[PDB]
Amino acid sequence: YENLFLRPACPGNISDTSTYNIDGACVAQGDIGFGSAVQVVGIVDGVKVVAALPDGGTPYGIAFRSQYEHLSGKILDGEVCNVVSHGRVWTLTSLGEAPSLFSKLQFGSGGVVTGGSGSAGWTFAGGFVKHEDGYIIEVQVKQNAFIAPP
Amino acid sequence: ASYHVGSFYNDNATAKRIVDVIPEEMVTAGFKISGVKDEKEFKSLWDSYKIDPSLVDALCWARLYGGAAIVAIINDNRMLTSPVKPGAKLEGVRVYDRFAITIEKRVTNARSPRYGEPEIYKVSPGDNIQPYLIHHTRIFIADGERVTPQMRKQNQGWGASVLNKSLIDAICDYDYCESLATQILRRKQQAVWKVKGLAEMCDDDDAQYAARLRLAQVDDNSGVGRAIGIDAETEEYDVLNSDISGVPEFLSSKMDRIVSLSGIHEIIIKNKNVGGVSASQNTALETFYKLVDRKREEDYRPLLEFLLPFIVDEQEWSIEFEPLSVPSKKEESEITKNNVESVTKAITEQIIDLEEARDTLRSIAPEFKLKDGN
Amino acid sequence: SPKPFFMSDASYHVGSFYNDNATAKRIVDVIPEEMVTAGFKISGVKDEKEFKSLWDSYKIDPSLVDALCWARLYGGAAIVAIINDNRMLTSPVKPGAKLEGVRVYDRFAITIEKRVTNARSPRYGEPEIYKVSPGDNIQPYLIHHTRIFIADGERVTPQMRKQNQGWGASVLNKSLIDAICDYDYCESLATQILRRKQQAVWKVKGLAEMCDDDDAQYAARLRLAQVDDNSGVGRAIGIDAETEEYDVLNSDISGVPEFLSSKMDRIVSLSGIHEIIIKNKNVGGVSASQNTALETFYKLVDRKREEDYRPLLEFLLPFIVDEQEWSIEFEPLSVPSKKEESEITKNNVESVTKAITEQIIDLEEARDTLRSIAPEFKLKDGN
Amino acid sequence: ASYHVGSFYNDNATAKRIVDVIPEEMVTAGFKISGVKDEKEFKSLWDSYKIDPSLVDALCWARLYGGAAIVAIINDNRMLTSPVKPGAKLEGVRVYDRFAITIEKRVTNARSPRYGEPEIYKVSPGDNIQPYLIHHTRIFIADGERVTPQMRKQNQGWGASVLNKSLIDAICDYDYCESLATQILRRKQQAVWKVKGLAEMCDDDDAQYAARLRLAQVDDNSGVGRAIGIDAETEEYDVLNSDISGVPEFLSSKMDRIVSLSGIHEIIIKNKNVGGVSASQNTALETFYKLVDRKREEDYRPLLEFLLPFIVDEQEWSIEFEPLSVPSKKEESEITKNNVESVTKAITEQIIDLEEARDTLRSIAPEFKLKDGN
Amino acid sequence: YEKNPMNMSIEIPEAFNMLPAQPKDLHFKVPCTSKCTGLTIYRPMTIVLITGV
Amino acid sequence: SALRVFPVTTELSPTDKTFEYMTFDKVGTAQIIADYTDDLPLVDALGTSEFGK
Repeated sequence: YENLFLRPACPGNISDTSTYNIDGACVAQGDIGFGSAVQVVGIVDGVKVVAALPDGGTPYGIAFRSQYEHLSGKILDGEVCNVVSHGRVWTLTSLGEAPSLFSKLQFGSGGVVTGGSGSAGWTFAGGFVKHEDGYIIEVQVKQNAFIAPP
Repeated sequence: ASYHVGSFYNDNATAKRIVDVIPEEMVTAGFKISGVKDEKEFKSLWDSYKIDPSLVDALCWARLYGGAAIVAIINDNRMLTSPVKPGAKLEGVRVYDRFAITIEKRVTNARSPRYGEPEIYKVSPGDNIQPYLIHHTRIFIADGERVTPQMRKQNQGWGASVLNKSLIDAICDYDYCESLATQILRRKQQAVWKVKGLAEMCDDDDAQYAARLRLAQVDDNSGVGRAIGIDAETEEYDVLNSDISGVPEFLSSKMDRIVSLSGIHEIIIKNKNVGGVSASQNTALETFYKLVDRKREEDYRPLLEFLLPFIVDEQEWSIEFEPLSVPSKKEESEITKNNVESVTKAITEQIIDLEEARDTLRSIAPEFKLKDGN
Repeated sequence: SPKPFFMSDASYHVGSFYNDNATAKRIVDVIPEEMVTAGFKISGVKDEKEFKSLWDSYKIDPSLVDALCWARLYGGAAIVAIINDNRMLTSPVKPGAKLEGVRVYDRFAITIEKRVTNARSPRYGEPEIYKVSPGDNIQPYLIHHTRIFIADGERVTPQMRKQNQGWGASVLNKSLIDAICDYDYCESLATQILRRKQQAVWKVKGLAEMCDDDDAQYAARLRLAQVDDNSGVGRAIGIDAETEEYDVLNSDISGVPEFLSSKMDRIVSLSGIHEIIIKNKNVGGVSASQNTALETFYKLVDRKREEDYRPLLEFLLPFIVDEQEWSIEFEPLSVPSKKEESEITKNNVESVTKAITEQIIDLEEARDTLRSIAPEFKLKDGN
Repeated sequence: ASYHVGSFYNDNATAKRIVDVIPEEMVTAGFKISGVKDEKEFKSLWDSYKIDPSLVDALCWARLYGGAAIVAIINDNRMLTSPVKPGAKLEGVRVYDRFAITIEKRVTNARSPRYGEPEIYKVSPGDNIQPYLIHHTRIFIADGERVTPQMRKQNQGWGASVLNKSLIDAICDYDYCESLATQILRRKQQAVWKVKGLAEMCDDDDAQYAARLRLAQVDDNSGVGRAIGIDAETEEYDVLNSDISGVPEFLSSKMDRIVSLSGIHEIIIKNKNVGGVSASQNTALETFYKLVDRKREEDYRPLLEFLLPFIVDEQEWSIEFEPLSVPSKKEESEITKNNVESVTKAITEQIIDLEEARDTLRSIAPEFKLKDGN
Repeated sequence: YEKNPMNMSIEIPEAFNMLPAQPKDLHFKVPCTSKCTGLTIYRPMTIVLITGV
Repeated sequence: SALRVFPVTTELSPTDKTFEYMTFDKVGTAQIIADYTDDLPLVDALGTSEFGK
């Protein structure tokens, strides 16, 4: 009774076949890069409008890699977008060394992981590899973990 | 590994071939019956029942799992566990695998010669229907190949699987050898690049990453029509190589061992003609023919004795097997010429009259249709 | 050398080598059913339709097959025939033609009950009562010699025969056994040599400083394996000149198929069954030599058949046929062809009546002549 | 270093074949009897006595031990020591080995040609039965091969085993060669691993156990797709290899020696078709037939003259050995056609009449059944 | 108790047999042998033993 | 009277030297549900063995 692993470790893709959720009814304002956190700025007709994470926002999900929706290499303004709201996913990071297992991550500007000492939110899942003179980490996203401030 | 032979059978197509080429061709070869009033209605009823695919599957399970059973449900106004009164009638037949049959009641009376033989069979198909009971006369049980009685009795009087561990491991290591050969081809040539102080750089940093990217890029653009530049005092670039030879012969020898252990020969197991000879593969066909015929009389015939009396009202009959030789119109054209001249070149002087000469000529199944008559 | 007082050699080893290995299965099994299914013909009987009717009514040839199988394997087998007799099963059989079944027991299930060595009777030295201990919880029952038949294997020295209570030996003698055994060893060594074709050596001064089973050594091993899997003909690897060296060593492989073919040829020689039957490979380079190979094989199987198949027939026939004097003929064990069968029927039908028309050879015997050799030409019984 | 031949016989397989192949085929070849009124009752009586297994093993032990005896018991009202009166009665025959027979009484009468030949045979079967004495006419003695008389009278006028010293050690050397070839294959490659200070490590302690376990572990995971690490400063890992060639040829030469000493050729002793020719093994077979018939005429017929007059009441008769050639239906039909056309193509004009033409046609063994009559 | 082979059993793998006589100077020796296992109870609680009767 | 009071079986080869039999067990339960449900109680099995000589 076990969960299978997934083969290619590139940024922006899913790392396991555990319970995951993909919110595919969204549109982008500005440009978004695969493997970055996004935030919900508004809702029109059951569609969520997302943008790259600013300072002071609450992350909602992580952009997901697809080879039909995004032929350019990144997500462009006015495009339908895939966002992962629950599951394990490879994220871009600016950190230098792996944090403690099952710690709480903190997101800098642009939707990159820079902290490992948060109070509550998403947690580190134990994966830490290297990409392009930069690193990739593995994050565990949960649905109601970050709550929008009143 | 893979102790449950069913997974092996449904995984590797080779074992599939070894297990299913013989019985299915055996049954599709056909047979003929004598002592009946006629045969057209025999064939009409036969393909009306059209149970030969079920027969094929029953034989295949018997050969693979070592055992199988078929139950023939007969149109009679009695409850099924009771024995069967004499008659010639049938409405359906259906096949159970080795796992679905158990012994329920046993007779040991010395008067009957059936002591020590099961009388009642407990059949448990499943499918949320209650397992039930069958009288011996209604069911027939088919086994595989013979095995020592000590093993037979611990296998509750059932045969053995044709895929023994020797054939299993012979199949297993051949694919391993093929993968190893692919690795041999992959590792034919290697390039080595040595740089003074290359170990100095820290791990997973931009310098090492750029060095690796540069190495990959220069690797991509090398070839016969392209050259590389290096630094004489610091770095060098060398190549090492090894040869490949004999690998096809190793694969051929392994496949030949497969053939020897299987017992069925090459132009049926590897499906490749030798090509060096014109008229020896035909003799290979007759060797296969004698093998399949010899295995035929031991298992296909008991099915015929079990089922045939239940369809024919006729009392005494004969079952004779059609000669398994791939025919050729031209060849049977001169065969028919030879038969027609032999049958009446000299009977014009004996008492051999029309009603027996016609029977003789149409007993050997010709292409000549003859209406019944004088 | 010390050995158990209850000597038993062909008890477990022979059964294991039979039911586990496949070449043993073939070498012990190819012969018996071929002998029994070659067919036979009877002479001195009124007709043959009822003969075949009674034969395929009794349906005892699979029992004959595995009876001969255990005879060849364990060196001995027995078959008991049950007769429609209103007497205790100890008693002999009175003259008649009746039977209700034939069933087989292995070497292990039969022993001697009492022995008669009377001078006047030629049956001295012959065990007159056989005590059989069947399986499936059936009490033993002693049998008069007339009912059962005992089938032996191959000839042995009388010194061994008396020590083995009048029973033959297994065909799987130790020479053939270990000849079979070392074949797998040679195959495994061949595969090992194939694996060991090429090796790579990586030398790093100071590698001894590495701690055992710590993060540093694990990281080194991960890196080595990782760079190993991504290497190939289209890829290059970089090393340091001062500290490490990367060399490759290789060895040649050849002659292995010939060596294995020689081992298989030795197996064939000790077996006595030739190549296109034991290995089932046509030589391929010749058109019509397999025919003479197979006729030599039928020479072998026929000369073996005359030794063991006949006694079963002479033991079973007097109980099935009421006719007083008959003879056994063995059909020529050679597969014939629609083509040549048609040709031979033509030949014999014109030979039988090309020149008899001028003599006293009449229809009432010409018909027997023509339907004696089993034709495809039927004939209703008559003048 | 001399071993008893019985153990070698019942142990080794090639010895089994060499000693057994000839007698059984020789006896199963068959014969025909001339001068007999009819042959149907002859065959009926012959297979009624059904003595051929005893004949087979009698000839076998004569071939092996250099001496065998058969005791033939007869319907007569006298003690066994008495001679045999004229008549044709038989009731049983049994077979005894070399070790159970001796000579008892001496005859030197110059009047009879029987001087120097034993008159009474002293049998000691053992098995808790008193040894007894038999007259000459009731016993036949089967001997092996010819030997020089200075050894003949030393061996009590008895033959020698067909397994002589040259045959025995030629057989023995073959197994040694096979084992040596297996060793040659095993020692193809050797890996050497040298480490400075390795001798400092002491015997049979934990450090040595750990080191050798590590060596075994690293050796188990080596191969083409895997590499090993070495410390350059202290240790070195090399591989030494050797080639193999000519071993099958050398083994074939040893088999040549075996066949040359045995005297029976390759397609009978190795039982392997040559494959390169289609129509030379037929003359190989006929050479075998010639040699086996040459040996048969020497020793199988004496059984015929020993036993046949004891069962046939006819005054005169003769033995003919059937032509030992495999008979192929097609050519048999062709030969029968030729015989039937020759026997009456040109007898229509002379005194060769039907009463003897029928004898001629049914003497040469036909398939043509014909009732006796005019 | 309840009599049924599924609750209690006694196995006799080998029946009584006599080995061939081994001869000596003027006498013989004839050995005999067999095999057994005893009583085996697969299903207890079908047997009640009343003691001290 | 042992061989006539207790049953005798012959399901054992003369070369066998130890034997073994097996025993099974199960657990489970059920509840009362509605049309749209996503949870249901489960079942399982068990096994045991004994030996001889």
